[PDB]
Amino acid sequence: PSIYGHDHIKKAILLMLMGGVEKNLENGSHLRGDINILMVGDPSTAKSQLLRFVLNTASLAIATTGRGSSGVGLTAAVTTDRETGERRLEAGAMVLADRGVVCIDEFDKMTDVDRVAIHEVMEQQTVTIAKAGIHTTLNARCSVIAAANPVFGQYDVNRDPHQNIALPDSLLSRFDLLFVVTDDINEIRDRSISEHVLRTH
Amino acid sequence: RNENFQMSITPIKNLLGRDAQNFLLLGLLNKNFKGNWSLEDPSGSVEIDISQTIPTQGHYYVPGCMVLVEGIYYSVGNKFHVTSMT
DNA sequence: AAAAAAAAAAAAAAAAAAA
DNA sequence: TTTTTTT
Ligand SMILES: Nc1ncnc2c1ncn2[C@@H]1O[C@H](COP(=O)(O)OP(=O)(O)OP(=O)(O)O)[C@@H](O)[C@H]1O
Ligand SMILES: [Mg+2]
Repeated sequence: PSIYGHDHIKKAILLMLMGGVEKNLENGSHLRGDINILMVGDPSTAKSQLLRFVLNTASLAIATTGRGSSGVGLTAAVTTDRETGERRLEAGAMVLADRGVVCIDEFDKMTDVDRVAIHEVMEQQTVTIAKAGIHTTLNARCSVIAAANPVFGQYDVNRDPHQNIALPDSLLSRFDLLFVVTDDINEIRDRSISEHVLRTH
Repeated sequence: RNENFQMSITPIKNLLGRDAQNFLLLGLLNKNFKGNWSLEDPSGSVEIDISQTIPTQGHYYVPGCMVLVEGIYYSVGNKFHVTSMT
């Protein structure tokens, strides 16, 4: 309730938290079942705050940051258990959030290499680890919510939408819903949001 | 301290974010640098629309006199359309 | 008497590349 | 020619 406006964003979050059913066919394999939403917009328009609210509200969720993560360390790790002296796979970040939701901040500020891993988990919701004599497929059916900054300091409304985004279309087409938020400067809205913020503090 | 006033006036600077609403205010009356009629308050100053003013008779409405102004703000320009003055 | 090492993360210098 | 990025 402390975030002003963005009603359609709230509706999208509500629909995402309880998405559709999975479909599996004896011949048609599998169909993806939940919803993914991406946020791109001008700075200081309350995206991280809403993402934190989604973290607290949802049942199972894990928080990730683009600059503070490594792609190989995100899915699995090869570590040796102390008591047995045998090396066994260690669960990655988004594997822990299977059937839950994973929130990523500063998404566009992530290393490009890690991005390809994301595409894999957005393709068939399954990650495969083949290394050091272990060949195993791990299930990961989580949904992803993320927010990213435009290439410039602020969004340019006169340019190509592809020009304003640093991510390739290959993974951008995967996301079901994309939202663009901009703080239009209108004194009436300024006064209203000022009243709301001062009420909050 | 007046008995009747316990409606309340509003400082000038608090008139930026509203329009098409009646208010009440008071302050110095003078001519701005441009040459228009303005009301000055420690908060700030606005402009005055006089084309449909009905003043209270029996007073010498003179620049430099405290006046009570009732009118409607309009954010399209910066004109506080006055309808009464005493 | 001996577990000792493949897998990661982080810090450079050189070369090549783009403006 | 210069700075950048990759090995
Ligand atoms: N509609 C709003 N209601 C309440 N607070 C708002 C609103 N819009 C912006 N804010 C405030 O703006 C500030 C911006 O914080 P925050 O970093 O979360 O924003 P952001 O848009 O996600 O920014 P960034 O892209 O830099 O992470 C917060 O303190 C937040 O309270
Ligand atoms: Mg933010």
